[PDB]
Amino acid sequence: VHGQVKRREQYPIDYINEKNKKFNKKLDKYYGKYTEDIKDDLERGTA
Amino acid sequence: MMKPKWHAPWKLYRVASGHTGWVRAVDVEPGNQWFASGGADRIIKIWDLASGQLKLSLTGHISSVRAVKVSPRHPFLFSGGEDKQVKCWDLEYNKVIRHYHGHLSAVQALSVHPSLDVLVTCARDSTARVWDMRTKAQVHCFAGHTNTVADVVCQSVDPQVITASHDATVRLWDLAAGRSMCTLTHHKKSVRALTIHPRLNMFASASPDNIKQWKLPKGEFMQNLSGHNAIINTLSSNDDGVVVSGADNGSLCFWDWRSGFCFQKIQTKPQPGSIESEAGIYASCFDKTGLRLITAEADKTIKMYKEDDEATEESHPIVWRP
Amino acid sequence: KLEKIAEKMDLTLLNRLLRLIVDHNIADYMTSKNNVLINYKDMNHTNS
Amino acid sequence: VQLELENLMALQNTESALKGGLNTPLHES
Amino acid sequence: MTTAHRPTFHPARGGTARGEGDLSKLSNQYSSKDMPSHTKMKYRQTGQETEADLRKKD
Amino acid sequence: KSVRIWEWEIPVDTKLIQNVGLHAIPTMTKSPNDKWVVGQCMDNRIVLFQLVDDKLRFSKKKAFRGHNAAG
Amino acid sequence: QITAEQLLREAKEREPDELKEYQRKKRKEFEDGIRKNRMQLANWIKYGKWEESIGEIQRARSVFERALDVDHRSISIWLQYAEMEMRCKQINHARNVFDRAITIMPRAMQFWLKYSYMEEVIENIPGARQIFERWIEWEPP
Amino acid sequence: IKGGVWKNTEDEILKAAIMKYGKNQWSRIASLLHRKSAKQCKARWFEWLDPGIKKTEWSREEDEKLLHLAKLMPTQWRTIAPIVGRTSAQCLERYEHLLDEAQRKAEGLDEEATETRKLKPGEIDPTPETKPARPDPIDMDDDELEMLSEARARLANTQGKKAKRKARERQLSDARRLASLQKRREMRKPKRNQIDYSEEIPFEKHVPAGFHNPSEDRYVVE
Amino acid sequence: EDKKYYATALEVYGEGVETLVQEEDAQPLTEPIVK
Amino acid sequence: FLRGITPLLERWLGNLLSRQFEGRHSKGVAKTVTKQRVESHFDLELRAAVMHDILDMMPDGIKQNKARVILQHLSEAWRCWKANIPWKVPGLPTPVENMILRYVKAKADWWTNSAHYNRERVRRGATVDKTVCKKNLGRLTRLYLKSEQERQHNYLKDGPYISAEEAVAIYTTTVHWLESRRFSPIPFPPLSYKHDTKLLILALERLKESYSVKNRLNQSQREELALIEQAYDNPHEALSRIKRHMLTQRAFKEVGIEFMDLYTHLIPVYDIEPLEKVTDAYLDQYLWYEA
Amino acid sequence: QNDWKIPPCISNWKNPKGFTVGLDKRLAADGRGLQQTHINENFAKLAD
RNA sequence: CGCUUCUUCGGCUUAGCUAAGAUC
Ligand SMILES: [Mg+2]
Repeated sequence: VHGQVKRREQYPIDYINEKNKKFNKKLDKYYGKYTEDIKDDLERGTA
Repeated sequence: MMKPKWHAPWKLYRVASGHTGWVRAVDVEPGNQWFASGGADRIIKIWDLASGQLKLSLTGHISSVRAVKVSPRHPFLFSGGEDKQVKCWDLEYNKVIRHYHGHLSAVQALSVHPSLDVLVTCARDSTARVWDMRTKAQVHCFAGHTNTVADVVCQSVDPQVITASHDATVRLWDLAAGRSMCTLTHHKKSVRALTIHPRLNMFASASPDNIKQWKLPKGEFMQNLSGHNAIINTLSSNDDGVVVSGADNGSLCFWDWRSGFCFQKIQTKPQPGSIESEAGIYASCFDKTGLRLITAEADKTIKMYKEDDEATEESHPIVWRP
Repeated sequence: KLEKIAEKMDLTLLNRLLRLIVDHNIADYMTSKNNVLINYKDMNHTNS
Repeated sequence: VQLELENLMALQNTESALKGGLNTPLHES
Repeated sequence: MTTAHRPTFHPARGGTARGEGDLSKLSNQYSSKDMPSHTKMKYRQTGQETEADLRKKD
Repeated sequence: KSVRIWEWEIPVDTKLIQNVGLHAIPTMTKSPNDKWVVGQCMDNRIVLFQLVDDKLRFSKKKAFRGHNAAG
Repeated sequence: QITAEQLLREAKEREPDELKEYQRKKRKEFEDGIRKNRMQLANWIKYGKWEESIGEIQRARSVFERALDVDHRSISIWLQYAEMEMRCKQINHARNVFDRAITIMPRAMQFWLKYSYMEEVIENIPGARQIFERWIEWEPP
Repeated sequence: IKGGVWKNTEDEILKAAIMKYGKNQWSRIASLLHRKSAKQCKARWFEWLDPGIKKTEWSREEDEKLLHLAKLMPTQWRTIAPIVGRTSAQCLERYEHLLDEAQRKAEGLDEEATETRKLKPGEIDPTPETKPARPDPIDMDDDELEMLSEARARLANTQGKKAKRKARERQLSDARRLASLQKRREMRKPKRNQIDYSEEIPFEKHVPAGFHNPSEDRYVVE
Repeated sequence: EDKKYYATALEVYGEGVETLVQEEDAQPLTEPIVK
Repeated sequence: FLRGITPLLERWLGNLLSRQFEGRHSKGVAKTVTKQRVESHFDLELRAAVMHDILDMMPDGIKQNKARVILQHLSEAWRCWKANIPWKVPGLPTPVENMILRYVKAKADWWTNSAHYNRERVRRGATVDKTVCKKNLGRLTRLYLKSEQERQHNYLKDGPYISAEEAVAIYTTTVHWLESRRFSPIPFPPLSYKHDTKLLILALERLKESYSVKNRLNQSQREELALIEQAYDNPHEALSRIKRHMLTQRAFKEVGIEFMDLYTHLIPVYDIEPLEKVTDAYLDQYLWYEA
Repeated sequence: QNDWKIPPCISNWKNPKGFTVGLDKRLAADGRGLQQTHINENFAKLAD
């Protein structure tokens, strides 16, 4: 039973904290494809 | 399965419009002359059954009317709403003679007991409450369920009160003792609707997984009426054995009670200027003959359905196919 | 009442009429100044 | 585009019709 | 973080207020509308198209 | 959490030793030769000042934690 | 760039009886967290686990029993309630917990697996057979 | 006095403020800056600073639409602007620049490019939001270091008044608490509104009867 | 200019069914469901 | 009097005594919903119904925490309706979106229908609460703009509502008029026009007078007063700017809009940028003098 | 499981967590609606 | 045939409403 538990437990700057850091990674995961057409206009220096 | 009894198709024949919010409740007067209808415009409208003409609009709820029952034995209409009010409307004066206060959140449904002067009401507070119709006293609080109680229905014999809930249970209640003497756990999701068969000792209940039939008084499971995979929030049972189950997506399946065969699948159309998201059915009732089905809609209309007079078995055949 | 006069006057027609009575630089200033972003609270649109 | 630039400068920056004077000529675009 | 200004994500429940579960738990202070009223019950007249007679009335 | 140096018969703070690092010091002991004064910090830490240095900017010239204390 | 992230964001990247009294403070924390917010089932697991960690097995049991009154359909609570008993070698308690779990939620495979596995690891293999037999009586997946 | 010419420090403070407070609470943004109003910060964003405002070179289909629309929609530069997909200031100064090319081409187009229209006369711009900012100077001064320090501060000062004030009671007491506990450690209040949960098991739900005798389990306390 | 934005095909089913718009009451509030 | 007050005080003193001896049981009595509490109660029961639809709609086997995110999408979908922003979430499941859209339209319908009802109260005089009037003006301001944005978009989509026939008819009609009137068209203000400083001073006093009638001033009003004072101190600089604007700009800062609440009917009010008002006000003065 | 992924609601107006920005992406709440509206051809007939 | 270090893959959890609540 200690084995089951123990294996269960082994799991730019744009955040104020680690909670916003995990939130930002969800923004990346869930808007990744949906913003590629925008990101190019973000990367090109606003040209 | 076993042999369906044949039932005629139903066709749309009237669309009454005039509510400005979702029509949440419908009930038919015992003499079949008229039906009431509450809606999210906080107004109860009384309509003539044969001609559809709006007799009267009764205003007095603070917010959405979403239960409405006409008493079988009294000149009273009972209604409850999201404002926690339950109101007795004296139809001999068109005025609110009594209030029943104790609900802590929105009244979801109410049912008026067929032979006692007793009213039962559901709310989001996870209770059904039983009211003395006369003195407004709360004779029982049925604190069994663990999530909002979506439907209630009353009958003269035990269980005098049956209740459905968002905890996915149906409960049968001893109205004398005020304790649930059975719990029917078979639904996977919220049980939003109930109906008792008007001439069989049997009742049905709907949830998005399945409609289930149940032999009373023990409530033992008979059969699923499977395949209507939508948030079913009304059930109406005809005197001859049709049952119908309108759903939140606006589809409207009709079933033979005896076999469970789904003989028709209407899809309702939103009336002009409403979005396709507003197709939903929020309530339905049969008229007392059992030949006009009245449905109350998320598009703010009241639609009425009628058996197709010219259909016959050889025009719309049923085989056997077990 | 000549209802909705100011709501309905077309700025291109107005400009051509203003071109008659006054110097075109003024008439172009006047009609361009009618053609500007309206704002209330969080709501924005161009007056066209 | 210079053809239509020259064309519309004859349409825009003219003095008013109520003054008379000869029309500026335009070009076929 | 702000959290006191939260909605009802949690379910509402009840059935344990004054006079619920035991009739002696009503306090002797009672509300103004709890007075006796409309105590003669009305009933629908005889021959109101009652269900069985209505059924006969095809 | 400031150290104020005061003169006899004088109510005002002639020299103030103040830095963000100051804390409550429950015990202070001075050497009999006046060469050193010792101060104890509640998290089991010691910070030293020299009686002739007057290092009013605050300092940790010599510090020790070899004692097994915990308060 | 000048400032827009590598400074303006980066510059905010950073900026004895005393044990007995600690127990009393923790129960004050847990029990009022419960009073404030039942259905936060993780608080009930943490509270029940914590009483086990302090050796208060009888307290820990009652806490899980009170958790099950709030949500008896939570597979996590039944498993964490079961696992803490078999961590503590309370095999007859653990057996009773599993018999209740499989009685109340017969369709949850996790109880049947964990129960029959426990009864196998503990070398009561005719006990394990009867658990599998009782499972097959539900005509499972 | 308000506005003035824009400085590159201000644009990046604005970018940081916009990418925190959100694209439509400009007053909360403008209180981070000096000199600018909310209306000027808002204007600065949409009129020039916003990404996607198409500051690439113009091209002959843009010029065709610009000259086409300038005939259909004379002076309507806010309605022309969506249709060419460019800011109204870009549309207008392009149109004026294209007329400047077309007008110098009347005759002496080489010197007529140069002897007047080569630059504006140095008058104050009626809306320098439409223009690129002044680059920041070779070293900072009080007018910029102050707002930069205040900007850096506010950008993560997310604690409210209540949290900022009363959480200090931890640090101001806990040292003294351990010191007052140090009296307990070295010299050696009633509560009754509630059950003491450590006295007896609170609201004890007893484990139901089951088929296995629980008393066969012997546990040793930790 | 005011006129309409919305479909007729639903009104084509309105050839087969009694479509009603009913913003007024056929009896006054004092007409009391004849006692 | 005592005949009827006797049972009233018998009840009241009973209630007084009973809570004085029994204590006040009234925890968990049902609070009823009243004037101010309606609008928060609508949001309770909306979000509860939405949440119930979410949990029933999602299939068995989904992490329920997604539901609290859906309630955020609802709140954004409402604000976008309120602010007439088009709302579209690209990855949102279509049953979830279609569910949200229905509730936004129910909130919408209730929100506008209560604006209409409250305004009939304000017209009839059945309400004397300044907060209700100030609330309702906000709603009606949005409902106006929500339809005005439609009207401005429809114009570009539907094209000129006036035919080219009608437009040349009215154009030629004014030419034939103004020709027969011998109307000499108004020139651009000459560089050394004799009357300019008088027309300017007339323009400035029309602007300055709007601040004598007010006890308080704010940053936009202050900047206007600075411009008026600057124009008084150096009018040849002010006139130089004013004339340069009419020659050399055609893109103007955004115009704020507001409504003025005469209880029978709202009047639209606009605030032009102060640097531009001084130019329009001179031009207004110039046009009317010349005409 | 993929059919019932709900994107996080990145908002314009408000966010209590107080930052809600990725430097890689944030501009998204306004969508990608159809630019450069089809101006009706009747404007050409009227103007000319 | 077994143990350990390390990276690496799926998972990795914004506390309502009101006239943006109001104002600069
Ligand atoms: Mg504050």
